[PDB]
Amino acid sequence: KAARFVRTCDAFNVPVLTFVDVPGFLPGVDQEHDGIIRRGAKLIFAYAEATVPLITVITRKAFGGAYDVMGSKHLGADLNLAWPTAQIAVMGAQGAVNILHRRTIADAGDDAEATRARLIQEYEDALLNPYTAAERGYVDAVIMPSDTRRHIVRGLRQLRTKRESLPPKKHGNIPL
Amino acid sequence: GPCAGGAVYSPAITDFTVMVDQTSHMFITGPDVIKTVTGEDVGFEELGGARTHNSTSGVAHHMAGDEKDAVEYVKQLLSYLPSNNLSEPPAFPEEADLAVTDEDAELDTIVPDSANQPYDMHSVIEHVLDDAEFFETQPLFAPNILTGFGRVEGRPVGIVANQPMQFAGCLDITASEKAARFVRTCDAFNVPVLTFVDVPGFLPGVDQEHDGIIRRGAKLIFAYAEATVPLITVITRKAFGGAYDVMGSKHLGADLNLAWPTAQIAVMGAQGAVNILHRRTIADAGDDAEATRARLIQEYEDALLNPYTAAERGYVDAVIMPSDTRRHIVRGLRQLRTKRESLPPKKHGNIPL
Amino acid sequence: KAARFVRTCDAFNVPVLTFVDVPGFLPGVDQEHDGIIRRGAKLIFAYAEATVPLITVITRKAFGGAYDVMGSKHLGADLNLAWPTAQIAVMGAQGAVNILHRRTIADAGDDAEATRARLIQEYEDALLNPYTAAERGYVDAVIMPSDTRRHIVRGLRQLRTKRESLPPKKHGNIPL
Amino acid sequence: DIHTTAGKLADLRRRIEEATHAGSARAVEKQHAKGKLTARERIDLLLDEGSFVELDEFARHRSTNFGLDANRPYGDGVVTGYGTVDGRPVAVFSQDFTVFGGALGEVYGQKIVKVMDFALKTGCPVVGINDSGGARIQEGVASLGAYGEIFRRNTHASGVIPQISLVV
Repeated sequence: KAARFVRTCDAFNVPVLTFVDVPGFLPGVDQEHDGIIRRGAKLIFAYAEATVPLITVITRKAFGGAYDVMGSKHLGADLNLAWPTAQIAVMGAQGAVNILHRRTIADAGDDAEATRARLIQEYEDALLNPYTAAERGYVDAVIMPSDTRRHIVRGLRQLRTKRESLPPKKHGNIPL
Repeated sequence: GPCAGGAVYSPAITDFTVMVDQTSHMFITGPDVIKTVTGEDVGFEELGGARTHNSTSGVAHHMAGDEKDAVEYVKQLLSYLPSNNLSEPPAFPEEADLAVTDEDAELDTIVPDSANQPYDMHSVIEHVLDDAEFFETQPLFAPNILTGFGRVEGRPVGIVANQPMQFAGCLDITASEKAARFVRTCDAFNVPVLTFVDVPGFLPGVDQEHDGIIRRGAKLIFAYAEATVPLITVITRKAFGGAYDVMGSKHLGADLNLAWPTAQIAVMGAQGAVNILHRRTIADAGDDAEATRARLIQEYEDALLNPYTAAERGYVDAVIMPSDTRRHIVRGLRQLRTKRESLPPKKHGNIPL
Repeated sequence: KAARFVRTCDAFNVPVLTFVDVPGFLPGVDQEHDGIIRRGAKLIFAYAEATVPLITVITRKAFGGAYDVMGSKHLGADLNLAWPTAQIAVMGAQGAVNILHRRTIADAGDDAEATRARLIQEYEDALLNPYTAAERGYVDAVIMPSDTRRHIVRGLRQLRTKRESLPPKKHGNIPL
Repeated sequence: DIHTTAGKLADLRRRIEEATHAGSARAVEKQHAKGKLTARERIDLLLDEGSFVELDEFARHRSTNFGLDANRPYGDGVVTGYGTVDGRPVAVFSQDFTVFGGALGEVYGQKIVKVMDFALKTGCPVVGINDSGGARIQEGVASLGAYGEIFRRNTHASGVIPQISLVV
């Protein structure tokens, strides 16, 4: 639904504003079997293809590949903003700790659990925010939720003269 | 090997994906999360093994028995394609002998008398390709349609053909997307496309409509209308309704369209047509309501279920002897290889997704 | 005269309006001997070559080749109008039946002539008008003469954004 | 039979013969008497042996004006197709005077347009062999539309691909 819309806007020179609060992809054998791998790829293609101005705002969640897909700067988005409530990370706290602190949790099996409950708490307080992303410049600014309109208005003013072009080709080969 | 999480989307965007049975797996979400969320139990292999992605999801183009074969498969894939879109596919020119051979002759009898009896479309394809070599892609996915590479006089060509042996060669959602992406791939890399037609129509089913056959099936027509590489189409037998338009018709831009005497090019089946065309006529005289229907049907099929009405309009450039197909393709590609056509300037199209 | 004018207008982006009322080409041995074949061809070339808006109005006579030459749709004219008085046909009624009914007239030699007269009458009443052309869309509309200004004004408003190109070449080889 | 594959092949063989001999035997005699050749003999002279591939061989007109629909010869009055001259690509059309006196008709015209679009598309010369009594009057304006469509192509192709007119 989104890939086609983004591609329609791009083709007709319409700037694209994207708001992000995504936990990930829907789990299910049916999604895999129905081709989620080739059909969800269409959205990243649409964004990486676009040359119209692109402004993204992460209001809350942005985990794993979903974060890449939702107009991330890595795909070519021009202005990427994040609210203080944004959580930009590779995966949820529980999943991450269970892998990184597997042995630690293993050890002291006696009362193994409030040990991981602590690791999870520490992990989310340390990484579940937009500040590490902001350190790398993945987001251009962490802003007050109320300053969103302001940023978008001023961003579009500058970005509207954007001139970019892909490599010469008859056309692309977007997954179908 | 494994390709999990968002990593999967990279190969998805690439042109071809080859997997190794029972060594490779691709999936966004693993078994563990699927269970602790949907309560479903699914193993890696079933979730996204080579066989699953080569015949169900439609994300992989080949499943090999081992890595050596998989490597050989890509080397082959690479041999039919140019290094970049700036040049024509690699060629080792060799003039063909156009004298009709005994193999050519086999085509005159490959089509059974009964319209419903199947024949192997692979045979038709091999009879026109150099050394009867057909390098097939996505064999296990949507088997009702065939895609792949071959050479005509040393020059690579792509193939798209309905397979009567599988689901009667009908067009459906899966076959539409399989062929659509293959056609655009060949066009992007300057590979001519040969298409052979024997399509009864689209696969009926509530599921096809709800799953969006309307927008998904459209991808194939878009592919053909977009293509600027040479397009040669051969109708061996059935070509009804929209499926006819879809299968590389001249109306979409096809350069050369040939049909066999066995071709049946028409809006629809004789039965369905007369039930509409002669509703009132048949209604008259309940006495003998049916032999007249039978008569109209027999009459309708004897008059329209052939390729000649289409030939009168130039829809097909020629009705030919099956044995002369190799001849027509060879000579057609010789003149069509200098084809130069361009579409309207645009950043890109807006193909249905 | 017209060929040069049309080419001049096209070269400098001036739309061309043509009004048709031509019986055919001036007959005479002189015209032939002086090269009417290659010289009359210049006008067709000019029209077929032009990319500026082209609007044509047939007020009355439009016979044979002259019809094709006078900014006809077949040459690329964008909007083709015809008045109820237009006469779009291959040739005059008399000459046409003289060929279509050479045997019908011959038979019943006795009173051969009011037979061809009937045929001529029937021929002109059925064909010498703009409706056969309109059925085929050769003219986009048969209009009331009083509505010509309205049609040209509205046609030009839309046509003025016309963009069309010819095959790349150093130049054409118009007959001289 | 006819409901059999072999029967369909035999039926096509028959249509080929009919299409290849559209003009009557006497019309051909008259033509040869005048000291002219037939449309097909002319193509055989121009093109490299066996290189000719006919297009729209089984095309038929769609007019019913003045009972013209009583005769709908295959090819509709003109032989078209492609081949090579001295090994080089060429598109060609040859008007058949033995059919309706070679009068240009709608389908006859579209056949020529097709050969012309093919030549512009592939970039090869067009050789037109002319021999026509004029417009096929029974078709009225349709005849005029066809001519205009040819003139347009002549113009667009001007200085792009060589165009040679053989008037015999």
